[PDB]
Amino acid sequence: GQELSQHERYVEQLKQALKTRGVKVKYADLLKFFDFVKDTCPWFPQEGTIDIKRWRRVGDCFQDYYNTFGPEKVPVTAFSYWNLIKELIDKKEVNPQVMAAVAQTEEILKSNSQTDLEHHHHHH
Repeated sequence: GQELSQHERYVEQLKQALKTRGVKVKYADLLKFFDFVKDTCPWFPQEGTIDIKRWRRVGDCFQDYYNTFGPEKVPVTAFSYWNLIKELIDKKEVNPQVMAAVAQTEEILKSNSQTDLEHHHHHH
């Protein structure tokens, strides 16, 4: 939704918080970096949050196909992204996306309809 503003910040921020690691931020970077994730939007196409598990999926999927092209350049800077993002989530001040993201884990017995044990139960 309107939260889209988050991306605008993430792009400028993440890139900034990156330069600190010794990285560079060029316009050509937005075209590729933006088009890269946008491809499969691994950041959760629903909430658009950060995901470590999914991140690996896109990482191996891109690295695998990219490798087939026997690339010599193989930019290592990508290593910094994983390291930064890895700890980036640790932040609790993450946009509300936290509540919409938590969707990752849900009570298997939230309702009676659930096959598992009902939400309400009694025991001696």
